[PDB]
Amino acid sequence: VPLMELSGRAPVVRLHDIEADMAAATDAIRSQLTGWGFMAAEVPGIGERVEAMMNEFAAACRATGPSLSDYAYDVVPQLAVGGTHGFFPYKEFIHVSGAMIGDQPGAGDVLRAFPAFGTRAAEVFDIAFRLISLFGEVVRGMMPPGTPELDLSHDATNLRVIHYRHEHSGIQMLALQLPPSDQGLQYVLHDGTWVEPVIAGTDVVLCNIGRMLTSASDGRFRPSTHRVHTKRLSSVLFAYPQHKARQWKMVDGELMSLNATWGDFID
Ligand SMILES: [Fe+3]
Repeated sequence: VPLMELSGRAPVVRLHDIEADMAAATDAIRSQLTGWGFMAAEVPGIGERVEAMMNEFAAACRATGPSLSDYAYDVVPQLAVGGTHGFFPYKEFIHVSGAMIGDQPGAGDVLRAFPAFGTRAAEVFDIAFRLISLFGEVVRGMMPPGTPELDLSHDATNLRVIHYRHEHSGIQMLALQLPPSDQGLQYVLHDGTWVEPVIAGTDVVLCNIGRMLTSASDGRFRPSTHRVHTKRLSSVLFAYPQHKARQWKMVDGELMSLNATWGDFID
């Protein structure tokens, strides 16, 4: 599979000028979505933070005082409506939701138990959530006039960090793939050929179209289908709108509100 270099070629988006740099990057990002099926930006300094956060997650995965299994999803308080946050034991991974970060009470306890990792995770979540909301504004700008705002929800969005680990697409609106520890993540292009973005140990983030946005755009943007081929840590932000909010669809340039909610779409 051909390597795809992105360092030094993707638009640069600085941590303290995110809104303005994403405005400047807008045309480059539109052209990536048109030309590739997924988007990319280089965020100087993001790699340092992600690598530290992942290394602290790896260390937490082996800790046996207030261990991570103590915060497995089935013993963590969950929202009445919404996805499932907490730790998923064994290949082993954690879902750090926006709700968890605001302690919505006791859901925040895994971050109190592992505050070094938890502080990095909250920091990465906030950066990733600002970036991905602006990616969503870019995609919205490519859709017909009258397209509603994506309304990605802070509390419904989650940062997944995977320890240890086929072609697939996410069910969410958008995802932001943060630089993983190792190479192997691969994306299919519009022509059906596979490429391997060079992202391990870089400052490059990728933005994935999810199947909610495929539905909302009525097939205009296919999901950013990808797979993972190895020879290990990875993190990704999965962004969702409010579960109770009403689905919509731009069909033939015309906005349509459906009876089903975004929560129904997931089921
Ligand atoms: Fe994935």
